[PDB]
Amino acid sequence: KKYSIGLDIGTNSVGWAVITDEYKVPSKKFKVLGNTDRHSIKKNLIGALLFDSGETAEATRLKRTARRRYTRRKNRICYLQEIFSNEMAKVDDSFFHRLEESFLVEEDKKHERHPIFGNIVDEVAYHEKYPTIYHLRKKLVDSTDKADLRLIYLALAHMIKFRGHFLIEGDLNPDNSDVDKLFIQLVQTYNQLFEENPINASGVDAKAILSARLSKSRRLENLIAQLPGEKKNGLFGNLIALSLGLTPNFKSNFDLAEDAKLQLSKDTYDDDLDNLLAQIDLFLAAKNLSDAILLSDILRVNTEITKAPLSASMIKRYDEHHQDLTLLKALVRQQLPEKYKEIFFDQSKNGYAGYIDGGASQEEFYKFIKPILEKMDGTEELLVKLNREDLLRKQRTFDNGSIPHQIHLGELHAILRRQEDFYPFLKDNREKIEKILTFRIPYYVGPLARGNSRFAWMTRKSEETITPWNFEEVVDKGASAQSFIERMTNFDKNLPNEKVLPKHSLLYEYFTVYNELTKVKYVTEGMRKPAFLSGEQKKAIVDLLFKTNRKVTVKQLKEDYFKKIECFDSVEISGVEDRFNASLGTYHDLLKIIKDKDFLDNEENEDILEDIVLTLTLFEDREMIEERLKTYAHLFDDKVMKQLKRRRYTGWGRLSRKLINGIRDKQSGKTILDFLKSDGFANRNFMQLIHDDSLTFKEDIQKAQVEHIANLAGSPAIKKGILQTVKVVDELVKVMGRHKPENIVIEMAETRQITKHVAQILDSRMNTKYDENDKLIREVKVITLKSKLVSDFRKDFQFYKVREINNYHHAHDAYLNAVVGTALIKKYKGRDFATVRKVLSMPQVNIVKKTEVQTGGFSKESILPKRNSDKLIARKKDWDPKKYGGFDSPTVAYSVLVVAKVEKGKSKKLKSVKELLGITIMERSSFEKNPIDFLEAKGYKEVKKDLIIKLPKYSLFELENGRKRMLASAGELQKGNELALPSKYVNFLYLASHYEKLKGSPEDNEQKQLFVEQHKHYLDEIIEQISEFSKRVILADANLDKVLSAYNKHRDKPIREQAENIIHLFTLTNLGAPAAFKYFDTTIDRKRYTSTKEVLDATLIHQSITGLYETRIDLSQLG
RNA sequence: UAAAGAUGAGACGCGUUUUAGAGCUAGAAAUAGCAAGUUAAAAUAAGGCUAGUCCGUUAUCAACUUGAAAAAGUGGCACCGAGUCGGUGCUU
DNA sequence: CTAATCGCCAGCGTCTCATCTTTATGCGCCTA
DNA sequence: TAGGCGCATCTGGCGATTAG
Repeated sequence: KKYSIGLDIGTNSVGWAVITDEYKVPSKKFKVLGNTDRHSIKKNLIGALLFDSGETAEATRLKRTARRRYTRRKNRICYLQEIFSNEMAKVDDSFFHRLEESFLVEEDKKHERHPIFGNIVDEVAYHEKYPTIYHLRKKLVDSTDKADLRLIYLALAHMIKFRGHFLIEGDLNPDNSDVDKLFIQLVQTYNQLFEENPINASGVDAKAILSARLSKSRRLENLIAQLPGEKKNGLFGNLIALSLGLTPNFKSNFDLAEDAKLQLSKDTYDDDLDNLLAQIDLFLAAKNLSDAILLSDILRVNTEITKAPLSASMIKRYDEHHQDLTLLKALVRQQLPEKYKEIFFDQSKNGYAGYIDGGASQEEFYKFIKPILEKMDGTEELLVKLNREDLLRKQRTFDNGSIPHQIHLGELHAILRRQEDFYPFLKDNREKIEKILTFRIPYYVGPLARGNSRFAWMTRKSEETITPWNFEEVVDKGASAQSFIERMTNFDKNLPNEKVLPKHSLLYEYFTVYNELTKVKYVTEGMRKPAFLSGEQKKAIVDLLFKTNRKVTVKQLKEDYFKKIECFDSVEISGVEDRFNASLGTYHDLLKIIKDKDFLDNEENEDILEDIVLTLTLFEDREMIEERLKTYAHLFDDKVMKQLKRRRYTGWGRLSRKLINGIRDKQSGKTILDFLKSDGFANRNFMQLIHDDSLTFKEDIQKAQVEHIANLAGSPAIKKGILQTVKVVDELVKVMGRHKPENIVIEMAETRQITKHVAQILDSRMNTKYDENDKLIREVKVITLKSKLVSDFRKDFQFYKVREINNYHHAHDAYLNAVVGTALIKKYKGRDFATVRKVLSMPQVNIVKKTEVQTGGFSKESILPKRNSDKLIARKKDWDPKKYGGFDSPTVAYSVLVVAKVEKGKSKKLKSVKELLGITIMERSSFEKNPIDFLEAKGYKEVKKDLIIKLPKYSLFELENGRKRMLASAGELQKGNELALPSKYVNFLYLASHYEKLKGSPEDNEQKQLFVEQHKHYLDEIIEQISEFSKRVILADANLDKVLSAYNKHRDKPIREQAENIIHLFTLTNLGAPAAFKYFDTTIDRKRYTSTKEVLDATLIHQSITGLYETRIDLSQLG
């Protein structure tokens, strides 16, 4: 048949050959279908398939989580409104209506332009009293008097929208800033309780607090400098545990059980405090100090006369910026003229022009402003502020990101406690408002769907809508967490219907250690062949050794077993090594927590113990572990539960319950574990037992073992090439008669990657035969091959290639993969070389660009300012493009050809027209079901439905003199022709590019140097070839003469310095989008084909995925 | 073995757009001189219904047939030749 | 006057949690 | 003998411009 096929899968291109008759490229005759009277097309069987790269789901997941966050925030505001409505409907009119209707202009607005009150005098009075919301915040904290419901609503709404980073567990007191002056008190309390009175430096407390804050990695040296005398505990990390937190875990001075390794500020810190206090101070004020340092890091209030230090700090920022601005305004206008307009009265330049109503930022403003005040007198008073980057500060910036929800929590609680006397309506909802602050959906629950979504898994205990106040009542948290863990854990491959066991469970880990110890054998001095341990001595080992010491087999069970066999020592062991692998760590952990070993060794309650390990391996949070352990609280409450809940396990296994102890053999009545315990004189392991001869374990395995195989990870770009290659082979088998190919060769898209499993799909499809001994034979081979062979063959036999000329190189790589792969097989190098030279020279290579309907975002994301243009598209249907707009430049999906009548001019007499029209992504579905209505609504009339042709991206057109174009946009054309550059220029041009690098160490340097020196006329001949090809198919005469002028002048550096730049003229000639390029000093701008009108009267081509079957439509006949 | 990604789940801080923050003085304006600037509301793919505190940017893509559809179909041969596929003979 | 040319512009940084797969090691083994 | 299994160790859009 000589149907040896080949392939070269890639990220953006898949190549293919079809046969290797005489290990040569074949040629074959095909006919076409369509209006053209041609049928004698004799093609090659070589081709390449180019396509866009496959994108990952990371960006899509990011936008999905973003819109989920947005709608949850809107629902939080809606809950806020639901609480406030019953009194705001009586205190105000259309309040939330006018807050929702703030986008619209005064013509579209229905109530009032002013969003807060609805009056102008009250608005300006409110703004002059409070220039910033934080002034109102401080007023509602320190007022001690009743205020307006609208203002307190704005305060709570501000905190609910802008909430906090949610990273600190526990609580922080808002008034814990005077305790920052009690750091000396804390250290002196530690001194008086200690028995050496350690010394300290007074007045350095705040200085050392900011010094250690700046010295994040030099905190050791900072603590050594701040604490004199004894500093071993400070260098160990005790003082950093007091101030910053116990980031390390090393022991400083012990004194609390084994070591002081408890968490500083977390959910487990309170539980770990009981264990530290059991072996018992300084921690009580150390926690307050840890609050104080983080408070003073971000909230700088020197004297505590307020309970709202965030608002106090923002007021200080406002006052500093105002005072220093009115200093600079009076200084610059009196010292430096001719700049005042540029800094103060500009908008489109950096400085204070762009810092307020322009697009400039803080860094650009600082960089602009430094030379301005670097040269005047009375300076450096602001350069010192500039060096600390707190010059002319604004409040709402990036720096207020570390703001704690604990501070907003206690701050809102402070306002509610202050104001609850005056308003009894919202006193009763204080706890649920506080919940609305603190409500988060846990990460193990997921979206609150009903199974229609492909992402949610949560199980509802009760059927009701989910609110923050009924979350624990409606949602069953334990089953939801179990499903969350189980939906992403793999199944066991032997039987895919059951879940696998945890890595550190009793039965599982016991089977691992039993599988090792059954393989552990003993050798005799009499009989040379060692016999397996077996007997009841397998039982005797584990209870006497493994149930007593953690990791008994670390060069230690050896001497322990030698003492056991001290009279049996004529018989010696033949174990794997001195240190074994498995252990009874879970056994000994729960042993050291438990006080009863009888039931544990009784090996009967392992059903209970499996659930015991299951909860600790599955779940994380202490309370939600606790509720599941409450079933055994009838006996495990007092002396177990205090220590067992602190233990947690991490790790999942690969075997399952049903396989390991469910399936037993009827001839013996014993399961696999009992087979390992009492297998007889011959002990078979897991692999030997499951696939043993005359064993019924294989029949039950095959009973349950009998497009979805593509999910093999390896990025979501490679899978596109895999499926395209499968489709290409599937469609090629149809073309080449109906016979099955000889063999398949596939390329790299390490050998352990997705390619090995990708070959198996080709096996499963091609070697499809009867299971009984017909699929046992392999009619066809599928081969994957290492790239070093084809690269060395490339360097050996002079088939070089630069990637910048043409896309024929993809198909030639696929061809060379097939040739060398088949060449290794036929003899178990040849006469091929002249034939392969001929093959790579050939001008007809079936290059197709995969026509694809575009999907993705509708348009650009930036919201542009309003303008009098039709390019802008309304952001929402409610709004208007020219009024607000901002969304322009949409991405089209595909084009269509249409012929119809249309009216134009003042005559209103109708003319006929034939057009190409592009459809956008946003309107595609509207086109599909309403084409006849959609094009008539868009402007045509009396349209003929049967003449409409759909045209995706990269639709191919053919014009006069063999000129082809591809259509990417609606009306922008891309180059469709390829430069069939002969091999004489390529062989020269590679060696010219390699004039000084990799020209051949074994005296191959000199010959290749003189070859390109003596063939320098090839430079001129390539310029003529590019020129002739460009005048015929490219039509780039202006850029061509520009290039010719640059080529003629740049000849003083004529050896290979042309050649690297000559590679850049091929950027003009390649297929696809035109690209700008540089040629020596001159830079050549791209020329863009807008004239889509010429393809209306051209010939349209439809091509198969391999390109061998074509369909041509003559658009002149349709006109 | 640490990194490395690849998947889902829960949260922050900016940015943009429109709107609200009464501009004054002398001049026909031409404009000129002058105060002033730090904040807030709404939206954050149009939208879809199953009306969920859910879904909407990943992956799927030649025409001509029969299928409402999953799909199943669909168009001879060999030598001699190369400028983006031609010549000739067998052949039915 | 309506169609080619030229220059410019494209939404962003941090946290927390889980699973699985890979650069590279064996031990006990097995099927084709 | 290869292949598997269990456990660990940038390129289309758009406004301003020129111009055939």
